[PDB]
Amino acid sequence: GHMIHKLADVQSKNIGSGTRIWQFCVVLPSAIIGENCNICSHCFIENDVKIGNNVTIKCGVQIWDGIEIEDDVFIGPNVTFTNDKYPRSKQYPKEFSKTIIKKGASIGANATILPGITIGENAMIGAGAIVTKDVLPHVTYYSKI
Amino acid sequence: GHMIHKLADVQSKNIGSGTRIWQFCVVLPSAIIGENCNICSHCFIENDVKIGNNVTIKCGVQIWDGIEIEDDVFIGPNVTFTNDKYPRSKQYPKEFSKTIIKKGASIGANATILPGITIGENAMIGAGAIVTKDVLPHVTYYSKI
Amino acid sequence: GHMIHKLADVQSKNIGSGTRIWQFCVVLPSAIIGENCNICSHCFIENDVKIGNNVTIKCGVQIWDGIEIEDDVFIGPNVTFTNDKYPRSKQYPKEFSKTIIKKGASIGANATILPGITIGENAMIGAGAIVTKDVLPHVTYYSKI
Ligand SMILES: CC(C)(COP(=O)(O)OP(=O)(O)OC[C@H]1O[C@@H](n2cnc3c(N)ncnc32)[C@H](O)[C@@H]1OP(=O)(O)O)[C@@H](O)C(=O)NCCC(=O)NCCSO
Ligand SMILES: CC(C)(COP(=O)(O)OP(=O)(O)OC[C@H]1O[C@@H](n2cnc3c(N)ncnc32)[C@H](O)[C@@H]1OP(=O)(O)O)[C@@H](O)C(=O)NCCC(=O)NCCSO
Ligand SMILES: CC(C)(COP(=O)(O)OP(=O)(O)OC[C@H]1O[C@@H](n2cnc3c(N)ncnc32)[C@H](O)[C@@H]1OP(=O)(O)O)[C@@H](O)C(=O)NCCC(=O)NCCSO
Ligand SMILES: Cc1cn([C@H]2C[C@H](O)[C@@H](COP(=O)(O)OP(=O)(O)O[C@H]3O[C@H](C)[C@H](O)[C@H](N)[C@H]3O)O2)c(=O)[nH]c1=O
Ligand SMILES: Cc1cn([C@H]2C[C@H](O)[C@@H](COP(=O)(O)OP(=O)(O)O[C@H]3O[C@H](C)[C@H](O)[C@H](N)[C@H]3O)O2)c(=O)[nH]c1=O
Ligand SMILES: Cc1cn([C@H]2C[C@H](O)[C@@H](COP(=O)(O)OP(=O)(O)O[C@H]3O[C@H](C)[C@H](O)[C@H](N)[C@H]3O)O2)c(=O)[nH]c1=O
Ligand code: NA
Repeated sequence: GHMIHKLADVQSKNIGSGTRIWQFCVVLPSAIIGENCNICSHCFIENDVKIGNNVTIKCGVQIWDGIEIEDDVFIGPNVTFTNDKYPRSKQYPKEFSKTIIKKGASIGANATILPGITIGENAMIGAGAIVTKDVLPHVTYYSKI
Repeated sequence: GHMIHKLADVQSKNIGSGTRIWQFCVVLPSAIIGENCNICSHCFIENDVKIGNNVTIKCGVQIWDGIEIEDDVFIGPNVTFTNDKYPRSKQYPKEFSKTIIKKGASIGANATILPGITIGENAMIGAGAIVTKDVLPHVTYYSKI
Repeated sequence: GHMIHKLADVQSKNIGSGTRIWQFCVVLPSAIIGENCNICSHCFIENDVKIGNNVTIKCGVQIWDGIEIEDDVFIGPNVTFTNDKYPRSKQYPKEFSKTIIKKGASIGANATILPGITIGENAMIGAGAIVTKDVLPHVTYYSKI
């Protein structure tokens, strides 16, 4: 079985064994979430979303349509994803940009990921980074101060 | 009519037709929100706040006292506004700084807007930018890495 | 007495007189919170956490295990703390890194604080800063654009 907090709104049935979804989360019906994930408080997870096994999503994260998270990924608190490069209110793209966070990668707290980004297997993104280009597998990337 | 989610705390009656306010939002009594807005999950909207028509506010945004959003604005997820330049706990300003986001402007995800800022009509703020100065109409501004 | 909003999940009994905890907050049982604090909507406060008196925590803040906030601190909205320098999903540190925010300090909106950080008494952190090193008492630090 899986644990959905009474104070979460989880509409998806596609949730693996051992997954925990905490207070004040929203998960829309088509989201797929694997086994032994931890979806911490105050997250939003849209429809066209795939999340693998053993994924940690810390508080305050939104996973939009077009985002895939592979197995063993860590997403730090308040990490921000995007799916529209030139957003204008009520101008809906024909297709959302796809982001994929590959197996074992980690995204530091409060990082911002631009649309269409690939972060490679076991990469490490520094806290507060802005990721405007793909990050190669096993690379440590941060936005220098 | 307008749609207020049962899991939102909306205290304002000043909400235009076609507006949607989603889960875990707080809207205080004096907030004014126009028609056909989308206030996504996990937002906070204070009292001395004016929001126009056709405004998109993505998840995780707080709109403080002193902030005005004009029509057709897009506010990306986790965009942060401010109204106190030198904040000290329990030292309440006599007047909050005013921010105005002008018609059709778009603010990228996880941008930070300092107090007293004007963002001009149809401007585009890059994801993760820090906006310390006014942005002219139709200008694309981002914080270079 | 103290004020816990009906839409908060506060599990701690260790809350001082005059403290307000607002909608959609989570506070875990061992958290200690002093007198006359304001914990604004959408915050998360873990177990191994000490918060002093007269502390303002604006919306969207998570205070992790290992974080201490002293008296009279201001924490701006969406300020992000961290306690694990090299996070990997399901790889739990033997010890979390400790952060201490010293008396009267202020952290600007949407700042990111790396693990193990001391911010000195009455320091001022700019909105959107990334704090990778200790900040001396009374110093104004921001990440230049
Ligand atoms: C990026 C990193 C992994 C790198 O650590 P590291 O490789 O040991 O780098 P380092 O040796 O500490 O620092 C090297 C330099 O980069 C800077 N730096 C490190 N992290 C940075 C960041 N996130 N942004 C900007 N600069 C950074 C340091 O200030 C240092 O600068 P100087 O050489 O000028 O002193 C780490 O700092 C980090 O950001 N970790 C993520 C923490 C996090 O978000 N955890 C998840 C939340 S808690 O579970
Ligand atoms: C700012 C921008 C509109 C600009 O796109 P653009 O004008 O096509 O710029 P670009 O040609 O992609 O990039 C030009 C340079 O600026 C950099 N850049 C682009 N966006 C940046 C940002 N947000 N912060 C820092 N640098 C940025 C690129 O890395 C590139 O650098 P090099 O020239 O060194 O390669 C876009 O990158 C962006 O930030 N969009 C907002 C996305 C968003 O937040 N959407 C809302 C959430 S989803 O609805
Ligand atoms: C850091 C500061 C306290 C400094 O204000 P200040 O010392 O008067 O600096 P300033 O004179 O305005 O600006 C000096 C320079 O630093 C830059 N700057 C100021 N704040 C900055 C920030 N947060 N990040 C990057 N640059 C910043 C300015 O752009 C200016 O650059 P130029 O000299 O190139 O013009 C203020 O800008 C700030 O960040 N305040 C926090 C606001 C906040 O988060 N409030 C809490 C939420 S509302 O309660
Ligand atoms: C009890 C409870 C937990 N949670 C979430 C947030 C807690 O931080 C988290 C605890 O679960 P866990 O021990 O499996 O922690 P993880 O979420 O796996 O994160 C910890 O371990 C990582 C390796 C990193 O070091 C990270 N910084 C840590 O927080 O679960 C809620 O959101 N609400 C709750 O009520
Ligand atoms: C069903 C539901 C929706 N919502 C919010 C968040 C969803 O992303 C949003 C969907 O409404 P919508 O289709 O009108 O989307 P918008 O909010 O208008 O944003 C989309 O379109 C923009 C032009 C940009 O491309 C943006 N990146 C997109 O997300 O509504 C909730 O918060 N909770 C919910 O339960
Ligand atoms: C009524 C209500 C208030 N609150 C929180 C958020 C409101 O901003 C806050 C109001 O309490 P307060 O007047 O004691 O304000 P503070 O939280 O102390 O912050 C204000 O004063 C500071 C010195 C800075 O200038 C800051 N920018 C201001 O917002 O309480 C909720 O989260 N939900 C609510 O329903
Ligand atoms: Na943020």
